[PDB]
Amino acid sequence: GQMRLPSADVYRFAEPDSEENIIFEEGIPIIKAGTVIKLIERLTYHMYADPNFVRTFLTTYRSFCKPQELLSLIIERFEIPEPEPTEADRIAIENGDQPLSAELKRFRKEYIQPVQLRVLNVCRHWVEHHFYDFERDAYLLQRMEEFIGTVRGKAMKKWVESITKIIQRKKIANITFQSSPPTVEWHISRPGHIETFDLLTLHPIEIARQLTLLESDLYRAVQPSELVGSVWTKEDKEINSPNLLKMIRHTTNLTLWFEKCIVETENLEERVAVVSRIIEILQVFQELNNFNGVLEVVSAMNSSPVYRLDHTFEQIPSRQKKILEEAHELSEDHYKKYLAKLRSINPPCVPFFGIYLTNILKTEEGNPEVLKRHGKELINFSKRRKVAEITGEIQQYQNQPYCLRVESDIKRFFENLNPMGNSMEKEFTDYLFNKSLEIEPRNPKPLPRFPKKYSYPLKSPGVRPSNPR
Amino acid sequence: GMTEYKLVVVGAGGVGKSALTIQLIQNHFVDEYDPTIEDSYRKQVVIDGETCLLDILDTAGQEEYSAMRDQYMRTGEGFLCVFAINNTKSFEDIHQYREQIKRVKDSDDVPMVLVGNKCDLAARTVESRQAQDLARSYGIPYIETSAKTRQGVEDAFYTLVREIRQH
Amino acid sequence: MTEYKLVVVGAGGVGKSALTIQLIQNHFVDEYDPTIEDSYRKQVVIDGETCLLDILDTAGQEEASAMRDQYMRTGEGFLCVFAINNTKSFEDIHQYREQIKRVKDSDDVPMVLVGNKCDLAARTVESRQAQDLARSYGIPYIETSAKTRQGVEDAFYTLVREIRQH
Ligand SMILES: Cc1ccc2c(C[C@H](N)C(=O)NC3CCN(Cc4c[nH]c5ccc(Cl)cc45)CC3)c[nH]c2c1
Ligand SMILES: Nc1nc2c(ncn2[C@@H]2O[C@H](COP(=O)(O)OP(=O)(O)NP(=O)(O)O)[C@@H](O)[C@H]2O)c(=O)[nH]1
Ligand SMILES: [Mg+2]
Ligand code: NA
Repeated sequence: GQMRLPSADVYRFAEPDSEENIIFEEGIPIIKAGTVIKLIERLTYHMYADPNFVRTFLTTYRSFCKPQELLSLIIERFEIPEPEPTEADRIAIENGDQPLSAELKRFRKEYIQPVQLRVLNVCRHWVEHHFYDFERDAYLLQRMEEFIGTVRGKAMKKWVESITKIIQRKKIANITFQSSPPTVEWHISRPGHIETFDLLTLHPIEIARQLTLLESDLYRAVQPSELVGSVWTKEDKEINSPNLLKMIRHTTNLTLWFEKCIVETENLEERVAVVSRIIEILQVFQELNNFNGVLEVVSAMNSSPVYRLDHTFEQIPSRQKKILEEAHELSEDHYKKYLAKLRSINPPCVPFFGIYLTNILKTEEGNPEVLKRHGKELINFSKRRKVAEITGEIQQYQNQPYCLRVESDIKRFFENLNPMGNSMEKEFTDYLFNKSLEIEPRNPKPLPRFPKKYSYPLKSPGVRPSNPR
Repeated sequence: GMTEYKLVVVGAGGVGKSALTIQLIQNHFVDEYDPTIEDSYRKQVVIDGETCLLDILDTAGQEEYSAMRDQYMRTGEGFLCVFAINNTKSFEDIHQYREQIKRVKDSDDVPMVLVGNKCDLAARTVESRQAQDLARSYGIPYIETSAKTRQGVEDAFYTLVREIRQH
Repeated sequence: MTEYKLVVVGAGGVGKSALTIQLIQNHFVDEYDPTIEDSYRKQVVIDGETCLLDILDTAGQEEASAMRDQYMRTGEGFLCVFAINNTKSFEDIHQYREQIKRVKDSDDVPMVLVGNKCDLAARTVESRQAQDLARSYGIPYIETSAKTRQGVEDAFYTLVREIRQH
């Protein structure tokens, strides 16, 4: 038979499942909705582990339970009463013999120890992967240290001592590869000559590599705390989503820099060389699976100032037209081909973050926080699972590092790029459009000629890498 | 066969803009949504007795990717310019969205509707007369919508399709 | 994209977590933090086919020994890990092999025998002895180092191939 449980009057987590407290989706069960007590019971269930559920819950729970209350509830879950001696035990004791305690031993082995260990696993994941709760609430951290540091008894001892050390390490807080990275490539600008660095003087291969390292680092720094609750759209977004916003602002700045490089090159022949060079950078982005970089270029080519430069794009070689067209087609039909390509490539990659943001926001806005059933309000957990499926996908692509060497000077050049200067956005984008009208006027105005601005060779070194001994 | 209309929703972030398309496309009578599902943004409708397909682009949440707006806007034949009736700044942003649409489409006469969205019970700060006057100065319709009751949602999209049809 | 459920099992301290984190993050963990249960995902192209690995990293400490049926039911394939400088961990392999066979009620479960910590000079389990055991199970034997990455991809991706052909 099943183990008997403590009375639900002394231990709240022994109440029977009913549709008034938990609803399952239609081989472990999947929870659609439940009370917080039932969610925590299943989070730490005696019959099975659910590591996905632990991540989902710890990522999303603040939309229905405060951190202080979560800690109180899992401490309550941990403190399980042991059953009293059975009739057979009583009779042994009355005869001066040692009882067999079969039911007590089974309940310890099959209920208490698994539930308690799974509570500790929640604590461990909470500290390791969601430590911001404790950074933001020092008293919460004190309570967790006190709880862990006072767990008695030898069955939990290895994990209690470990979690204590992990907490202390987190309070005061290296990559190996299957090969060597390729050699850094140089073109007109030579190492150390940062004053000459520019779109056409750096090697296009190395531009794409160093931007990919920068954009990968920016992608990898975004934590789920910046996403859940749609906080990057709200009034406190600079406080709650700083790494996400830094990543987006880099993308925007590079797109505008590409546009500015194009329209400030007034000579037609030189501007063709600029656009051709940016398409070569796009080709290397594609080879590196840097989809953020691919779309940075595509967005620049489709901007109002650049898109209308028919005389420029007429001279672009047919093969480069095809590269740009294929990249543009990634975004068509609501990113259909992009989504398929991302799911087929071999990482490392840099995803485009914008699709994730729209899907998290619409999932939050389009589903209710609670489901009403039999007069009760149940937490709508399916909605939180959908959000955590998106944050889980994001995290999966954050794991794999690029095997490329940093060039500190080129990295600094792109970190300090500031195409808008001190200008506001409208003033700057109006400037770019007015430059576009100057260099290729609207028909029927004649096309003017403009003097060259570059004193160095415009011929590209190409984007196939070289390898000396 | 039937005509497909490519509609684009534009407007300030953080003030409930996404509720418009969600409430339209939704199972009208079950409050649920998975935006990741292939064609959670396509809907076959009958407008003035003529069946058509709406393809709605709503990039809500991507507002900080400001240099992508041109690319997204160029996909559209008609535009819903959305502000929140309790956020004056989102209303003041409308002029620049409209100017940007005209530039991207290279036309002074782009089908569009002005939508005032009631996203919560916070106090209204943009009166309907202010928004009607702005819409009239542009020569476009004005529709008010509720983000909670679905009121006005069909009217906003169907009015835009009629603007496209009568362009 | 085909999804594969991999489970890493073996005695405490043999390097199951270090092997998994080296595969996932290209990083070697120096600390010994005993696992309760952890799970990881990895998209990777193997033999020209993209798939999604779900990797369950399990508890080796004996205090968790009564909680294994639940993860053995879900796993498709198992990395059975011992450390080549720990003879007791090698003797513990057969207990994991037998439990997996019982729970899945099958003599034909995809498995790979993994001898970890092969970067260390002071070996106590000879390759021949582990290879003999692997042959008796009908499975390959791969020596690994979570520290240097030697053998790590080979071990996990060999297990994927055995699930794929199962
Ligand atoms: C890559 C390409 C493809 C086709 C062409 C053509 C022929 C084509 N039937 C055409 O008349 N395209 C008109 C609009 C597009 N514009 C080029 C362009 C500017 N920014 C972009 C962003 C993304 C894409 Cl995909 C294209 C562009 C040229 C004029 C001439 N040049 C081409 C270059
Ligand atoms: N030299 C060397 N040390 C290793 C290797 N793999 C793991 N270790 C070390 O061995 C210790 C235990 O590693 P760990 O991965 O935690 O083992 P585990 O099998 O996951 N333990 P548990 O079953 O308790 O979760 C750590 O100190 C780790 O750095 C290896 O290949 N070489
Ligand atoms: Mg471990
Ligand atoms: Na206001």
